[PDB]
Amino acid sequence: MLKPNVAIIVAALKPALGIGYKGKMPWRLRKEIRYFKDVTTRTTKPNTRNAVIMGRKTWESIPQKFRPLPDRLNIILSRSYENEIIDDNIIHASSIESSLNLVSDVERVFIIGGAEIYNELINNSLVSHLLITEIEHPSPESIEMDTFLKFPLESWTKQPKSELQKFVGDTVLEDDIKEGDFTYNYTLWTRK
Ligand SMILES: NC(=O)C1=CN([C@@H]2O[C@H](COP(=O)(O)OP(=O)(O)OC[C@H]3O[C@@H](n4cnc5c(N)ncnc54)[C@H](OP(=O)(O)O)[C@@H]3O)[C@@H](O)[C@H]2O)C=CC1
Ligand SMILES: Nc1nc(N)c2c(Cl)c(N)ccc2n1
Repeated sequence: MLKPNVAIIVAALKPALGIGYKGKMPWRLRKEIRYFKDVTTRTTKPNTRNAVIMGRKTWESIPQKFRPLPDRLNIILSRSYENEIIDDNIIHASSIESSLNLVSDVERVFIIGGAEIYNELINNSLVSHLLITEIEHPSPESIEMDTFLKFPLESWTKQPKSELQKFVGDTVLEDDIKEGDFTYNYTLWTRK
C-alpha cells in the first residue's frame, strides 16, 4: 500500500490531554471502548479490513488470549523488529511506512497508541485525521496521570460533527456521554 491516509484514534482527558498512568488507561468508559471497536473494525469496500498500528508496549499490555484484536490487521512497531509477516493478522515492523509496504486489501489505517507512538507519529505527514475522544471531569487534577499527548493542535482544525458522522458512516454518535463522573464527546480534526 503506497502513501495511505492514516488516522490517529485516542481518548484524552482535558485540558492537559492525559492518556495514561503507569501503563494503563486511567478510566474504564464502556461506551468509548465500544466506539473504538466499531470505528476501527467497520469497512465499506468488500473484501477489505482495516489495519491498527501500535507500539510494542501497547501490544504487550493486551492479555495474550485477547490479541491480536479480531477482525483487523494488527501491526506492531518495535525498533528491534525486522519487517516480517507473522500470520494473516499480525505484522512486525520497525517503521510505519515499511509496515504499509507489506499490506494489501486494507481500507483504513489507524494508529491506536501508545504515548510514544502518538507523540512521534503526529509529525508524520501520512497522518491526515485525528479522532479524539475529549473527556471532561469536574476535578481533573484528582485523576493520576503520568502520560500526555504533545500534539501541535494549533496546526489542526476541529471539524463539525457532520464531518465526523460522514467519517464513521453508520456508527451512532451520542453527545455528552456520561459514565460516572466523566463526560465525553467524539471529535474529528484535520490539518490546516
Ligand atoms: N488514552 C488512550 O486512548 C490510549 C492510551 N494508551 C496509553 O499509553 C501508555 C503506553 O504508551 P508507551 O509506554 O509510550 O508505549 P507504546 O505503545 O507507544 O510503545 C512504545 C514502544 O514502541 C516502539 N516504538 C516507539 N516509537 C517507535 C517508532 N517511532 N518506530 C518504531 N518503534 C517505535 C518502541 O518499541 P522498542 O522499545 O521495542 O523499540 C517503544 O518502546 C499507557 O499509559 C496506555 O494506557 C495506549 C493506547 C490508547
Ligand atoms: N478512542 C480510543 N482510542 C484508542 N486508541 C483506544 C484503545 Cl487502544 C483502547 N484499548 C480502548 C479504547 C480506546 N479509545
